[PDB]
Amino acid sequence: KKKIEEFANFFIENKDVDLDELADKILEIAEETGTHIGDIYEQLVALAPDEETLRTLTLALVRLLGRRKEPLDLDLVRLLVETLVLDLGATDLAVEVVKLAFSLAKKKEQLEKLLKAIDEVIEKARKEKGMDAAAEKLREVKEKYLLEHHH
Repeated sequence: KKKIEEFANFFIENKDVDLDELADKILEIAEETGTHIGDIYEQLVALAPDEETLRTLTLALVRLLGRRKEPLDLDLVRLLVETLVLDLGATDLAVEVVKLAFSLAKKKEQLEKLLKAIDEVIEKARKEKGMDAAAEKLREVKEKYLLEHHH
């Protein structure tokens, strides 16, 4: 928790740091304390004081996820997809995360939880008024993966 708070204090003083340099900081805490990156992100979301902090932190997490420096964390993926779609209006980035998760989910158990995660975000998105377009985009990429698997 001490390193968690120190990172947040660093960000509020420098809000315009590079995402790559930011993502390195998250990875440093994850490897030093043996904590999964998803747990760090979940704690950091609760510590975000405004939308800008939540947005920049999520973007850094997405960049870190693309580095594949840790095994596929589906709980992190679900939180990233939920935040990007329902909180940041970044459904396009959520599609990238879902596509990245699809390419990394080699086991059936990992796959099954990823489809359930995609379905859950779709149901939540359709509960909001102006998120029908975002929900359709998530459905299409899930449908595209399932169709191409049998293709």
